Amino acid sequence: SSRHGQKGVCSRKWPTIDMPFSETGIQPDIIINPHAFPSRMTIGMFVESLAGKAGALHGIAQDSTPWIFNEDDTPADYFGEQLAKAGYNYHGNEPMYSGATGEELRADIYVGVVYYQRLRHMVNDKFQVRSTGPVNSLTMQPVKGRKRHGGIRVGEMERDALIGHGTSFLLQDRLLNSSDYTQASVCRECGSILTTQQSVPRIGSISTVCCRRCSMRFEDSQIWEDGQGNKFVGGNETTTVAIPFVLKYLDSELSAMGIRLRYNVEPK
Amino acid sequence: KSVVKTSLKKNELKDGATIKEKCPQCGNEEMNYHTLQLRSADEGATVFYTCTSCGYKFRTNN
Amino acid sequence: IFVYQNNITPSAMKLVPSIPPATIETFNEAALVVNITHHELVPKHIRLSSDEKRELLKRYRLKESQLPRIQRADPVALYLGLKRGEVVKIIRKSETSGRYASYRICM
Amino acid sequence: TGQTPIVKANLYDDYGMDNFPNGFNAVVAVISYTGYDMDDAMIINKSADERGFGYGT
Amino acid sequence: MDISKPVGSEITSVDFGILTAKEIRNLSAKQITNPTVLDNLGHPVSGGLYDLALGAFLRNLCSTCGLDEKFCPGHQGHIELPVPCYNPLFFNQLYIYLRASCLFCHHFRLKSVEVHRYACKLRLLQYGLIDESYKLDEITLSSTLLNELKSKRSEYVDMAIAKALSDGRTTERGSFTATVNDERKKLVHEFHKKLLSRGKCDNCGMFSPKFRKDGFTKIFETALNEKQITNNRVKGSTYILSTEVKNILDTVFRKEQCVLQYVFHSRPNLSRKLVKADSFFMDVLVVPPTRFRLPSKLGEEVHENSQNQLLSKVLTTSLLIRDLNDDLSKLQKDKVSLEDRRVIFSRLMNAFVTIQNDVNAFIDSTKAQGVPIPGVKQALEKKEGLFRKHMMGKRVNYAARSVISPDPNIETNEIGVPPVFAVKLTYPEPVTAYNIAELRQAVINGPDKWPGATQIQNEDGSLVSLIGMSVEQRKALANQLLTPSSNVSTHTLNKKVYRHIKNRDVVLMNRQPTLHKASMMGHKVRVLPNEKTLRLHYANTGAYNADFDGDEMNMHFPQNENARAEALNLANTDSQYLTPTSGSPVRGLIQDHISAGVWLTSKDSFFTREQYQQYIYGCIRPEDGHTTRSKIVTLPPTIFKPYPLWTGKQIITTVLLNVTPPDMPGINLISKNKIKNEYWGKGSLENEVLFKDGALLCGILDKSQYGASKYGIVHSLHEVYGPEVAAKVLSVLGRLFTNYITATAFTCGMDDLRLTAEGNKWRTDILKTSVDTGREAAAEVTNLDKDTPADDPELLKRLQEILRDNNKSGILDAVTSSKVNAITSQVVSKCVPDGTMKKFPCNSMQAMALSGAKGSNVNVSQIMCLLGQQALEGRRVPVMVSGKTLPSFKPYETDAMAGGYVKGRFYSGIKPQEYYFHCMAGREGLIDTAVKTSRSGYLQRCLTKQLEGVHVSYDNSIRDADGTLVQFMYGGDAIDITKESHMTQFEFCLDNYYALLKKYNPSALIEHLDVESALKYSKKTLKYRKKHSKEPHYKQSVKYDPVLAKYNPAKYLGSVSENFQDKLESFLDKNSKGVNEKKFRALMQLKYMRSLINPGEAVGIIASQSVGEPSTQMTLNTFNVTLGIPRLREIVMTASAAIKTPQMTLPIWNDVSDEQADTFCKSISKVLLSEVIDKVIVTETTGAARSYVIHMRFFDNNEYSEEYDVSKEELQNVISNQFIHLLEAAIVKEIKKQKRANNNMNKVQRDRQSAIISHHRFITKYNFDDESGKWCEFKLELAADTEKLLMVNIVEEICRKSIIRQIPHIDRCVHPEPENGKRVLVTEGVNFQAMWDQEAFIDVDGITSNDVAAVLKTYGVEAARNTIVNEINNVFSRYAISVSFRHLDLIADMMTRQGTYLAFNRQGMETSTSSFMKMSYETTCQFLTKAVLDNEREQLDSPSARIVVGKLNNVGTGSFDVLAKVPN
DNA sequence: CTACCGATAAGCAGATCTCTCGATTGCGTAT
DNA sequence: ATACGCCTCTCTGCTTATCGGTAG
RNA sequence: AAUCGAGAG
Ligand SMILES: [Mg+2]
Ligand SMILES: [Zn+2]
Ligand SMILES: [Zn+2]
Ligand SMILES: [Zn+2]
Ligand SMILES: [Zn+2]
Repeated sequence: SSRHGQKGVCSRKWPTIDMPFSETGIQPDIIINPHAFPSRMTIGMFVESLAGKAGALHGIAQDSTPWIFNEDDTPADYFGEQLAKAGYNYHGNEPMYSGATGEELRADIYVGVVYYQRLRHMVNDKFQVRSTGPVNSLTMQPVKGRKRHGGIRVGEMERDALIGHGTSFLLQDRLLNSSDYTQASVCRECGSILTTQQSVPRIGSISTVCCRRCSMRFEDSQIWEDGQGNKFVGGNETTTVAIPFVLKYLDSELSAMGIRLRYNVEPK
Repeated sequence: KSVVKTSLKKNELKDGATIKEKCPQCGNEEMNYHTLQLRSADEGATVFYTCTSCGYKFRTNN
Repeated sequence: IFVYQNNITPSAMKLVPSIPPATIETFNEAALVVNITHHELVPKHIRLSSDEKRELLKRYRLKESQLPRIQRADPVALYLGLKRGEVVKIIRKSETSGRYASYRICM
Repeated sequence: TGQTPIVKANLYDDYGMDNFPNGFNAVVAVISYTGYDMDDAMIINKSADERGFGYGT
Repeated sequence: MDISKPVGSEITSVDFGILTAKEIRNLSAKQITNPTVLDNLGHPVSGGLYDLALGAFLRNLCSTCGLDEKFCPGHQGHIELPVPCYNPLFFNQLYIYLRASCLFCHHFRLKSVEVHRYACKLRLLQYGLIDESYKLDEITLSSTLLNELKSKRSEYVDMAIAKALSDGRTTERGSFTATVNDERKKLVHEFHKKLLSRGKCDNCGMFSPKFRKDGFTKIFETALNEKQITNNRVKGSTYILSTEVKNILDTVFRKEQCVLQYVFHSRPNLSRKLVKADSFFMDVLVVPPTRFRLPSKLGEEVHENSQNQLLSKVLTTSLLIRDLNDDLSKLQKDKVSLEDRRVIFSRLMNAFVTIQNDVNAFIDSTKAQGVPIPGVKQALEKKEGLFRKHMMGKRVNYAARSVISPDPNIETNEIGVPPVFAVKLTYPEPVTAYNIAELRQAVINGPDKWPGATQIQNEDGSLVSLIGMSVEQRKALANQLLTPSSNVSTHTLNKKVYRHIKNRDVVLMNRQPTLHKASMMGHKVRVLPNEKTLRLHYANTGAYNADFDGDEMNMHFPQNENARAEALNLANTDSQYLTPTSGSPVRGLIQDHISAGVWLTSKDSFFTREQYQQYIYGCIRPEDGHTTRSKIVTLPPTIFKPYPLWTGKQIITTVLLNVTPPDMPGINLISKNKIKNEYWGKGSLENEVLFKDGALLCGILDKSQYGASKYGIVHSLHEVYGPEVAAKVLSVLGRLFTNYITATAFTCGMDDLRLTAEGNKWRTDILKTSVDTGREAAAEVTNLDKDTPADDPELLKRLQEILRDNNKSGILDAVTSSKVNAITSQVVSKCVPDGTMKKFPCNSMQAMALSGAKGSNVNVSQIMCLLGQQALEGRRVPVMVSGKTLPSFKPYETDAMAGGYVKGRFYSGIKPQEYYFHCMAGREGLIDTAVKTSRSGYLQRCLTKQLEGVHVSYDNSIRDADGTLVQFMYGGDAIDITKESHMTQFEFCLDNYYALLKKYNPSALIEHLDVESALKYSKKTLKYRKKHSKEPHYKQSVKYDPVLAKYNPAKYLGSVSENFQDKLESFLDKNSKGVNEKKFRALMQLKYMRSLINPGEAVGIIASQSVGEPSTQMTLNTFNVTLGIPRLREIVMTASAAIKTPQMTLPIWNDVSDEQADTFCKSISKVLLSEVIDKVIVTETTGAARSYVIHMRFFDNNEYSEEYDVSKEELQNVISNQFIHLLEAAIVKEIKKQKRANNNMNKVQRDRQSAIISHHRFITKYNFDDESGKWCEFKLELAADTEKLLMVNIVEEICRKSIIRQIPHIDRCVHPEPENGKRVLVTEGVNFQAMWDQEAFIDVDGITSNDVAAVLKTYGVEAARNTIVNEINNVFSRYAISVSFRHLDLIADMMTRQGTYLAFNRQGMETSTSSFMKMSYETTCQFLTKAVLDNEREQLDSPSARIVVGKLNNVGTGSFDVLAKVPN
């Protein structure tokens, strides 16, 4: 930034030979677009560049306290007389040539020296990229934070904009297929998500997914055991759907409220 | 009851601020204006262009 | 149709649904000096017969209740004597498309 | 590497700001030449950058 | 998600129920007993909260399933509450039911036949039979009579339901729509209101004790009084235990199951199961698994989880009660019962209260009595909850964020991807025979060299990483990258390689706040070699609302072919050229390219052969595909001798000729541009753009041609050659204007900001006229003589009064501001552009202000001519209490500069005072933007929550997600706004006829259509409409309807709008111009058929965005009637009946004169008694009657009668009747609080005084100026008992209260100037039935009013919808923001879909089939209890429910399914 | 006459875009 | 030293008290 | 993990 609120990120580091060069052989170290001024209206930067060029020529310094110049003693006239008395142009313009082709530019370029400050918002503290990595505890979703290797949030407004496109596979890919896609097991009979469990496999027999709500106690080949060895028979009518893990966590939080959700499986 | 002027008529108020913008409706030279910075401390300005003949309104940033 | 001048007692309102299969409707002489259909904001309301109502429902594959609903007590249904279940035809003079027709149901 | 401003207020010296320079004097061209600086961006000479222009730790 | 792991089963729907304590223990894996989370040795105890039963904890196998921590799902557990507790969710309903039940007969305190009527009506409403529910009340004719009545009711219900099931109007599973739900909810609400309003039972007639409510967990009762006991006798406070109330409610429900099975259901109970009262009581508590209760391990800050803390608290109370009830057991045998058994009983009761409150705080932290630990409800309630933070939006994988930096060397559809992202982001690519050429090379390249691959997924799901491998290993792996499988289990799968993001991939950019769908587009990837910022083209700035001053944009990389094809075709940036908000274009070059274009396309631009060929090749580059001819083609030079000289318009022409495809003509455009003709010389025509067969012949290419301008060249190229060609045109024009701006650069400097000597002379001469504008404005505002000196004492006195009074200050600050702004405009017009020493096109400041590249004539005038008056809000700069605007200015300064008129300019700097005022203004601007950022939206969220399902169906009717219809036609014409721009542009269509014909191709679009019947019917309808339509809308008859009603416009050519056809006929009539009119009409009709909105278009989302996103551009509220976001809150978010500023629009008959209209205004407007009294003189005289003589002075009759149309007799009647009674009421209220000119009567006045004395409590004297009507005096005599009264403040308050005359709800009728030539009166209140009296003045046919509730009351639903649309359109018009009327129409139809004035809030969405949408919206608890009480099964139709379950949406590409065609 | 209602007046519950850093997180009794 | 027990400035609606109108 | 402060758009 300059001392006139003319901030702007460094876009590209232009090669010196590609930079425009003046008749005196100097190539500016800063290029500022002329379109920054008409709306911002920082004429102080213009008059400062004028005075800085004049001061760097004469080897002097010029005070720029406000209100020393008035409607008669115009700073443009003052520093322009100073610029002319060193051979340069009264308006601060310099014939410059294009360093890309070589020909002279159409008009005289406006050059000068202005005081430039380097702000502290460097770009090495801003970029972040994540493909896979650490995930949250109960939701199995990306963590927060640039420094912890976390994903970024697709929020409510992003979801609303992704629906409005009619982009539905895209919306599912962002919200589900790449956030907390889980292929859980459901009870095709009792219609509950997390009431089921893996049967503890036995020597010879193969493990299978079995229900714990549609299973009746063996004391009250369709049997299976637990880790505690308390075997019992139960319905093997259990399936595999694709759901978010946050659905399972919400179903737990709903069990904590005494509220059950019955998910109906389309093929029975 | 007072002695000062209290009431301002609609007719007697000439909002002023005349500029020579081109009217998108009719083409009358006069088209009043007002600028109100929006959406940031750095975003561009918008001007409430308003004709004086047909009453057309135009709030165009650029 | 019965019209009354100023007020209605509860002892009269208690007989409106008391006499089937007929119907009695009540209006106030006041707040009637102006027809609510002549106001330019109110579209032309045309009561629909059942014959075209079933046709509309089969054309759009609709139940009765999935239509936009018109209140049984709003002045248009009061004006038209519209009963429950019989849909109505509305000719909305749209600013963009000119004229088009939409169908509410009284329910 | 900081520098004192060529153009400065009188109070710059009174408050002894030269003990803590804030910016560098640079030759700035008000030119539409690049196409890579339109809204607010700006172009920095690559050679100046290789010569320590605006360097910090 | 892996696309090689198909899923068979789906969640087709879900239902809400109660988890009974029996099934919990049935489904439990272990009971929790002791609050021993972790003992010594740092391990969990057996049977504790962190048991090995509830999952695998740390390095311990789960004791239930025997798996590791990472593969144990987490089994459910429970604890046993020894005493049932009130569930803090069902407590409201349980208390309401309890408070209306009879303890003796175990039936309700309501009439049992009434209970049967409600049960029958609810059984009906469980199906789609809402009409018969109201026809049931028609069933009217003790035990035998009531049995006959109830049997008739039941049989009518059953026969009607059987008929409905038979004839298809319902089914076995019922019909639950929004109207059905509304009727059912209303019935049940009044049913509970009926049950509660009971004094005595009706089955046994025995009074039951009332109850008192103190909060939660606690219910008491009160004893019966004597009268209740006597009736209870002749029939033949206290704590109540939880088991006792459970028994009460069990008996009540056992005896009323018949009605309760319909009260607690909305669908036919196909399971027939009973309704058990143990639902409301938590006999057994369920603990979440250890997986969901794990503790945070922050270094050694391994703190207990909050859920385990609350559960252990409940467990401690449980163990306390368990150990206490053993002590009571032995103490009971000792039989104390008065000294120690009662002590233990008190302890047990307090412990029961404690454990119930512990469950209460575990479930809800809100109700905790005595920072707070969050509960389960607080885990779901608000934005920080679970819906709005982990289902409505989630952190995602394969994304990246970075700062954007500009790049004009990418192709406007691409994004410059830094190589640092290009090595991380990957895409799963299954190998094939067409892949092992380059996937093999990527695997050889490895994880670092780009393009390369990081991971390889094997056939059996093994995931192999390339990160650590060596080159030999990578070579061997890529050698085995496609090998036949000896394992036949996965003989249907191929290996997937996680290749790096190459150039053919597509990406999804995003910039928060994502306020519209265009702010999330799809970009192709161009992988750049150097930097670490994403590179963006300039055309993507009006869409993202983005600058390049540190903005950062999110980048999402889709991982499946379906999302790839979505972002390439549906969300891609080429399709987003026009915003759906109004159809105006949103892409274009911005500033540097605009000024470069103005320079290149001027008459002074000439280029040699080398310059011409270099420009053309540099911007075209046929190796990438910009050219459509495989070889660059040029034009002959404009000048042949002396040497060849192409021009700039030939550069434009050659570019167009190379991008525009062959086998098609060029654009014939006739437009304008911002730069006038007077700025180019004399006789110039450079303002008129002109194209002709693809060649620019006139005019400069401006912002009007590339940018945000309709009907410019890029817009027309879009309309004629599709969107991709306009994409290429913007890209190539960006390259051309870039390579040209390096050759001949553009600058700006101090010479551009100067004037001439005579220009400065003109400026100073005009500004020397501004030495007296302020003083004259003051001299006329103070109604003084002109030429009065600025130091006049009278002027200073009046100016001080103006300073004291805010309204007079506003008058002064308006008049003076007007005069000084006139002076400013004179200066600006005189000195620009005739004063600048450098002129356009040389003057770059003026050039970019004229071209619209950046800046405005206001800014140019500020830099070069004048800064002008600074206005803070609507007035000038603040004035201090001393009359000083600043220390520098003397008190009451009649100087323009003192009041803020800055005559300086930014070229020559401003004085210190003007600098201070300018700082005031700038600070005001920053404060306004602070307010806007603080209070910005939530209007869009409230709209989009309810409109997110509305979409266009294959029947072309727009309708909610469940199926309910909103509109039969999107806007009444079903045309798309992103395609509606040039439909009415008949001149453009005619001129480009041949190209448009080649793009529409009726040859391949005429076999599948019908092109006879629609045209025939349209002709008949137009003939009938021509015959009529001189008649009023209420008099016309629909013999013929609109054409769009009958024929599907996408299938029947000629079935078009009723206004489009009329306008096309008027065009073809008023200009005949060689292509026959028949072919042009056929082309226009095929264009209309192709301009139709696709089925599946999210009209609801689009309308919500179109009403919300433009509303951020109006939330600045500078300058009575509510405007902007407050008005939209009233209309859309509240639907308040009480509008803040109600108003009425009352048309006047064209014969009633303006003076008579003002007389009508005076006769209608309210006038209070205060507004006619000058002063009131109260003369107290305590010498024992405290007399209170009052002498109220009136304005002169000739004044107040002429000002208010009030007569002396009317005033006297008001005084004698209303005011004195009001006064004495106030006096007696004050006393009650306090105990803690001539009278030469004419005997008519004497009778009047006697009447007043008799009718009034204190009056003793009274006399009115009957002859002159100037005063009124009366003595209000009192007694010495009473202490002092003000008797002046009392009179002032009563005088303000009392009203002389008033139409109800009207306080004023003001006659404004006509708007659009129509005479209208506007009154400040809405009371329709009162203006109908004055037919002779007001056209009551045209009386429309601001309020929507009033209009809905007195004019019906459709008038309410029309006034809704007009109101929500009036807000945007006053901010000059265009919103397509289709959007507002859809909003209005959604709002009034129930026949009422709904709103977009939580109260406005009570009636809705899907409960997930409301639960995710807000008040999750209230919407979840309401859902589980009604057992409301939702079918997963709204988008939000789809997200929550995780199913593919319905809108857009979810509108249909895809089936294969296996040919064997 | 008598419930029976009811127009006030009064109490109560919920919202008010994304991102990056650092600093700090409590105290009285009794063996 | 160390383990038990604990603390002054918004704004929509929905829902209820309270001391009196209101048909039969 | 909550707050506090600082900032970026
Ligand atoms: Mg920015
Ligand atoms: Zn089961
Ligand atoms: Zn005009
Ligand atoms: Zn387990
Ligand atoms: Zn009873």
